[PDB]
Amino acid sequence: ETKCTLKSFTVEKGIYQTSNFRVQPTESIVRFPNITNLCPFDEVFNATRFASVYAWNRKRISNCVADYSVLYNFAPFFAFKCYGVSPTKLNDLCFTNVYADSFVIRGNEVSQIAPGQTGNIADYNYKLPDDFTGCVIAWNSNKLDSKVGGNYNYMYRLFRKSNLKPFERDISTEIYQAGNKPCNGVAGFNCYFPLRSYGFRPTYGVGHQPYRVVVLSFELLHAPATVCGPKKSTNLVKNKCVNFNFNGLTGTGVLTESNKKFLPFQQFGRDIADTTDAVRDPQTLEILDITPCSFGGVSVITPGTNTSNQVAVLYQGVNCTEVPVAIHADQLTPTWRVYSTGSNVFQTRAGCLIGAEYVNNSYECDIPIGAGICASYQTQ
Amino acid sequence: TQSYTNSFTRGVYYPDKVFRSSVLHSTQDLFLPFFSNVTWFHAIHVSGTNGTKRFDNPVLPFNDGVYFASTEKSNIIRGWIFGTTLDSKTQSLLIVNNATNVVIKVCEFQFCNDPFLDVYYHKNNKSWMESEFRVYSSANNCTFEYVSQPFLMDLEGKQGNFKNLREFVFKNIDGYFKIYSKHTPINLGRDLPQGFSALEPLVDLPIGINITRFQTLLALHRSYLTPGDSSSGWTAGAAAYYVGYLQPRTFLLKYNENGTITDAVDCALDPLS
Amino acid sequence: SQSIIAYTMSLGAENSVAYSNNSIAIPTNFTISVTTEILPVSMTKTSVDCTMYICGDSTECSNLLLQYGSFCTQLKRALTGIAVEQDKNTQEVFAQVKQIYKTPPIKYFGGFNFSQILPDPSKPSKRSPIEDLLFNKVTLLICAQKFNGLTVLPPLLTDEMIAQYTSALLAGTITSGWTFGAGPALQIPFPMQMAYRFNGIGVTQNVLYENQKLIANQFNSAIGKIQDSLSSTPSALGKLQDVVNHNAQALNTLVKQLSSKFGAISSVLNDILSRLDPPEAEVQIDRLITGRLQSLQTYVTQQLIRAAEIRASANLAATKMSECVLGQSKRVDFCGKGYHLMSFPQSAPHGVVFLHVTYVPAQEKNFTTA
Amino acid sequence: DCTMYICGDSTECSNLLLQYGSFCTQLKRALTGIAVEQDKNTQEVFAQVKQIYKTPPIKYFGGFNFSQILPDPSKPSKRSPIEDLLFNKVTLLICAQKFNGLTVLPPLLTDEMIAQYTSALLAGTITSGWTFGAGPALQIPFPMQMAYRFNGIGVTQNVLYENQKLIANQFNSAIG
Amino acid sequence: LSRLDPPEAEVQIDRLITGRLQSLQTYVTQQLIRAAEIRASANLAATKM
Ligand SMILES: *[C@@H]1O[C@H](CO)[C@@H](O[C@@H]2O[C@H](CO)[C@@H](O)[C@H](O)[C@H]2NC(C)=O)[C@H](O)[C@H]1NC(C)=O
Ligand SMILES: *[C@@H]1O[C@H](CO)[C@@H](O[C@@H]2O[C@H](CO)[C@@H](O)[C@H](O)[C@H]2NC(C)=O)[C@H](O)[C@H]1NC(C)=O
Ligand SMILES: *[C@@H]1O[C@H](CO)[C@@H](O[C@@H]2O[C@H](CO)[C@@H](O)[C@H](O)[C@H]2NC(C)=O)[C@H](O)[C@H]1NC(C)=O
Ligand SMILES: *[C@@H]1O[C@H](CO)[C@@H](O[C@@H]2O[C@H](CO)[C@@H](O)[C@H](O)[C@H]2NC(C)=O)[C@H](O)[C@H]1NC(C)=O
Ligand SMILES: *[C@@H]1O[C@H](CO)[C@@H](O)[C@H](O)[C@H]1NC(C)=O
Ligand SMILES: *[C@@H]1O[C@H](CO)[C@@H](O)[C@H](O)[C@H]1NC(C)=O
Ligand SMILES: *[C@@H]1O[C@H](CO)[C@@H](O)[C@H](O)[C@H]1NC(C)=O
Ligand SMILES: *[C@@H]1O[C@H](CO)[C@@H](O)[C@H](O)[C@H]1NC(C)=O
Ligand SMILES: *[C@@H]1O[C@H](CO)[C@@H](O)[C@H](O)[C@H]1NC(C)=O
Ligand SMILES: *[C@@H]1O[C@H](CO)[C@@H](O)[C@H](O)[C@H]1NC(C)=O
Ligand SMILES: *[C@@H]1O[C@H](CO)[C@@H](O)[C@H](O)[C@H]1NC(C)=O
Ligand SMILES: *[C@@H]1O[C@H](CO)[C@@H](O)[C@H](O)[C@H]1NC(C)=O
Ligand SMILES: *[C@@H]1O[C@H](CO)[C@@H](O)[C@H](O)[C@H]1NC(C)=O
Repeated sequence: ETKCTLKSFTVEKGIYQTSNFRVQPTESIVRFPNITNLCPFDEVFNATRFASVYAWNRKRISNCVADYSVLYNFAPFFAFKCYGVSPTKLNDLCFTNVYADSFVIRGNEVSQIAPGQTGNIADYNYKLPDDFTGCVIAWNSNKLDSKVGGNYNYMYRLFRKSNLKPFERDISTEIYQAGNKPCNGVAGFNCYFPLRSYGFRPTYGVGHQPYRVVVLSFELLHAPATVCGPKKSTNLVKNKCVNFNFNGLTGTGVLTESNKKFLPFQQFGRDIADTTDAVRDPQTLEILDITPCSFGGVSVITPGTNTSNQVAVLYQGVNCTEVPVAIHADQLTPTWRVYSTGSNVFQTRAGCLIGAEYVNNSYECDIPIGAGICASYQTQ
Repeated sequence: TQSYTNSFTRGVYYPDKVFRSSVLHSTQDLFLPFFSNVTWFHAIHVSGTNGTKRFDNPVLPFNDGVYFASTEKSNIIRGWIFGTTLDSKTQSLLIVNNATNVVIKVCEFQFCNDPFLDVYYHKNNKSWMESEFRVYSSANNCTFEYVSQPFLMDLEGKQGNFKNLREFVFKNIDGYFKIYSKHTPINLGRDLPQGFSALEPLVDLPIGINITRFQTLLALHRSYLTPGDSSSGWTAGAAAYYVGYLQPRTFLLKYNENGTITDAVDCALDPLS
Repeated sequence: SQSIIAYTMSLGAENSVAYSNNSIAIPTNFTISVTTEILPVSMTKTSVDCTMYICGDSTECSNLLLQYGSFCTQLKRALTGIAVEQDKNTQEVFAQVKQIYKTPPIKYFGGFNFSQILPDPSKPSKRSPIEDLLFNKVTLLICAQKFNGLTVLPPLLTDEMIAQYTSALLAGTITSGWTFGAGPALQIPFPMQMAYRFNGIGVTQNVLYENQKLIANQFNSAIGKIQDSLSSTPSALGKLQDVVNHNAQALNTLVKQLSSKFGAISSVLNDILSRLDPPEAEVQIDRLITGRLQSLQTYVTQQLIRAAEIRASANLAATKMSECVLGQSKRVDFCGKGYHLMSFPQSAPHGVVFLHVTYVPAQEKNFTTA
Repeated sequence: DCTMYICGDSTECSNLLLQYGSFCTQLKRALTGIAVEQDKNTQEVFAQVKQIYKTPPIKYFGGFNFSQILPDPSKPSKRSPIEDLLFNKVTLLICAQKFNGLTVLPPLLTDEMIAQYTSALLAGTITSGWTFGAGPALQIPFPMQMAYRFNGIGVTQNVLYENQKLIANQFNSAIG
Repeated sequence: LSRLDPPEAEVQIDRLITGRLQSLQTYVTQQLIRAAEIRASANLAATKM
């Protein structure tokens, strides 16, 4: 390793730093909340009718376990575009309170459903902010909801004063003033109704074939999680390096019973540099401290390879007792373990020394380790 | 009754859900500016024998949240109402708690009746309630019922001299309505003591409506130690009912070892600050 | 009635002297005095891991990092020369003698009193009272927090070896005069050494052998005053405390820099890898990594500049120890304000404190000369 | 100032700059140590003595001529001819342009204070020899001060008093 | 700011800000080096005086 890091075939006398060593995780745990209630996406989907865009609906889903896999059993999705989240990994996250906006609208303008898009849908009839983190789903609805005589349940706002803000509803039923002539009357020239019906003829082609559309605005914030994916909880493990997944907070470290009195509304135990120092178990209200694994640097003490071919190893800043636990088959970044617990492991204020014999004499410093400790190549 | 005073060090609350210990952390949120002035509104009960009007529920513009304080022994105020119109044309919200539970109902109310006031108003013998629930007449198509635990049960007062300060801060932001509460037991000598006490969060509710005005619901059936004075402007008196507004300011908070916000300093008040 | 008042400075008290073409003022009395001086010698030894700091044990971030180039190789190389330099500086300032002299069992140096600076055997650590004051005065879970890849290495020479060097120098300079810097040490009584040192600055020996008692009393009083002068004044050790503050604040800013989005969705790698697919998370990782690289580069550059600044003072301290202590200096205003006699090199955390002994004329009288 | 330089008082640029990090705070703290260092340099070079000596009203220093370096009270600013020549030789809408956020701070010691230190040092060294650096000033006439200085470099005293006129003439010629 | 909408102009601002940051950083580094160089000569002048 020293030859590799020096990029040479001959190393001189001295102490060299090569790499670091880290203890590796042994097992994994998963703890998801205490809920078994299914969420009713079928209510949004298997609906007799959809409210039109001019007054968009809104349903809140929370406090229920959800599985989007059953969503695949309903219909082929025309677009199914998830903007801020990976669609595949939607079953591994826990959220606060997802939303839902359902409506039937012509399928030739589906591209207008995006943050900062153009057209009437994105300007005068609806809008999404530049902070959308969710998904959009659509599927063909021309055949199911149409009329040979002309379906007129979809008068949509098309005139208004200024572009409506995202996540705001306007249901002002008034005759827009479209000219100089005063619009005090019911109707007339320069007094136009902003709402226009649709010619939902079943014989029309794909030019104006309406689709059903659902918009999910996932709520992502540091708050108690209500809706969650379909996973199974396990048993927590203490005093052992585990890959904990507490409510979706992936990490690695050892867990201990914490000693800080959380408040009832308190959830995390964050500290400087955005590290979740302490966290409370979702199943039973118990709090725990997270401590990172044992990590350190390694250095190779060698005489000149011209003279001999023996080396010693120094682990910087780790107690000697933790090394045998760290010593296993492929357990550290220096996967080699030839020394393991070898020749007279000696503990020094600088670190843990392997491969050297302490002596009760004194000479000049040949190769310096530190804290008043030096090493040398001597017989007996 | 119109009066002004100074809020020394009131209006500090936990910005979010997280634990910290012995940390001087800076935040930039909506807080009550330090050493600001708060208007005083007082109940007026004059000539209880006759039916002279009182009208102690004036409109308040509700500019970006409200801080409210009171020092009532009994639940003289039983709740609040919030709405841009407070009528059936738009949506309204009501928060009232009776002896058992609380009720929060964002609903389309045709019209809200006046707070319960009796013509006799015999506070000498009016220490009981009877038929004091018929409010807002009827309801309409509406949702989001939150019949749950009430806010205040009681803070028992013994030997007198123990007025219980109750402080509530209400804020509506990005579709959520949040209420933080704190009940300080000791009144000491001054009406508004100069101390430090954080406001632990109480409730967050996802309503998402339009609000530009609110009104207070008092138990006008019985009222004592609520006289009236004709002072208007920068005057003094007594209100037992304090309201103040919130501002987007930057604060620095000092979390002790136990995790309690012991002290805080403003960043736009004084050049020393 | 206290307030804030603004004014122009005063450039010292005005004074004038009478210059006459036949007149001369000659002193008649002298005064010994002791002055202190403080010099930083070395700072802390640090080390950094590039991959651990930049990426939290994620493999994809590691692949991107190695794809950019060999930047952190040289960023790790640069921080390695600094530690060797600090060890060399501490080696150079103190280890001037290759012997370890020892003070005699009976300590009577012709009436003088050195017990305030000699080693103290009663204390568990063989320090000296002034050294104890200096150690206690400087104030060194927060340290454990700085383990995000950052590490601090221990000094090669612990405080005990520094104390032994200091004691050896101080024993040699009071037993053998200044001859232990040239060749083999030659023993000599103290009063004769002090007579030589007066003769060095143009005052004959027939002064010391009369005013021995007075000089000894003045010397003892001055050393006695030094301890209270050091303790009472608040910012006397203001130069040995700036080093630790600069180190701590640099490391604090470096570790706090991780809580910055740099225009990305999140500030934690795991959340990004959990929320997004590889081909879209690549741009987020790429945008996140560059800010951390710049922070690390800034840190190492400031460390280099500060190390050079410290090395200048280390060389100056080595020169002063060579000249003022191991001999007598004729240079004006180098080893104290006044005519220079002796020096004593006490130790102190991350530095060294010199005690200079001087000689100032006291009582004057003017005559007419030709 | 970081924000004024980077952003033309725009709000969005301010938001982006603040979300980048603590870079410009560190730059501001970096450009502050240098100013204090400059002030300490100027204080350390000149402020060696804590007294302000003055020359006697009559100026006859054993034949030497110091009028070229001593302060001239006739001039509006109490400088000396050499100082005036040096000050005039160095040449300092250019300044007005450099106000896009940049600022130049003023020196802590004005030029008059520097001149006063210079005159104090120059008068003290002429009048009291070199004894005003060790302790109290001790007056001594100039000819025996120069006798001491020759005795320093291995030339005995009986050279100066004999060659005083020639030495003074050479001194004046060189200083001219 | 005036000719373009926010969501498109943000990337332009990000491109415009980094060059100015780098210019400022280079300036302060050069000032630091020159300050050290001047301090050396200041110490020499103090010694000579
Ligand atoms: C000593 O005294 C003063 C100066 O200390 C000098 O006397 C003046 O000398 C100049 C030049 O020779 C004459 O122009 C003045 O007229 C002298 N003064 C007076 C009052 O006459 C000179 O250096 C010495 N003078 C004596 C008398 O010893
Ligand atoms: C030089 O100064 C010293 C200190 O002021 C003088 O020593 C003092 O002498 C008086 C009278 O003999 C004593 O009462 C004091 O106790 C002495 N002081 C100390 C500290 O011992 C000394 O006398 C002065 N020189 C001359 C020639 O008078
Ligand atoms: C040298 O000076 C020290 C410092 O004062 C002397 O130590 C003091 O000795 C006296 C009497 O023995 C004690 O009352 C003091 O408490 C000691 N000082 C301290 C700080 O403990 C010492 O005696 C002096 N030695 C000689 C030979 O004069
Ligand atoms: C000292 O030197 C100055 C500088 O030259 C002399 O001043 C000159 O005096 C002569 C005759 O009075 C004038 O012609 C010159 O113009 C003067 N120089 C200047 C710059 O004005 C001064 O006389 C000399 N004094 C002594 C005592 O030697
Ligand atoms: C819910 O909590 C109870 C105890 O509070 C526990 O016995 C039960 O196993 C939990 N349910 C799940 C699914 O973990
Ligand atoms: C190894 O050492 C021997 C003797 O010390 C010397 O003769 C030889 O040249 C060396 N070889 C190398 C490759 O340095
Ligand atoms: C290493 O751990 C053991 C376990 O108790 C402990 O006794 C020892 O003191 C530790 N090492 C050091 C240097 O403290
Ligand atoms: C070496 O010295 C140490 C000092 O404490 C002692 O503990 C140890 O027993 C000694 N070893 C031998 C072999 O004498
Ligand atoms: C605030 O109230 C005070 C009285 O407490 C009054 O003097 C002042 O005019 C009010 N308005 C301010 C400070 O703007
Ligand atoms: C308080 O209000 C709740 C909510 O409707 C009601 O169920 C309860 O009966 C009320 N208690 C009374 C009126 O005493
Ligand atoms: C409430 O409606 C009014 C009417 O235009 C509007 O100005 C205001 O912005 C609305 N409230 C909110 C929070 O947008
Ligand atoms: C923290 O709370 C405990 C709980 O009893 C208390 O004993 C302790 O005094 C508190 N700490 C401080 C600094 O008040
Ligand atoms: C000594 O100097 C003083 C002023 O410092 C002066 O008054 C006195 O006359 C001088 N001595 C003689 C003998 O002139």
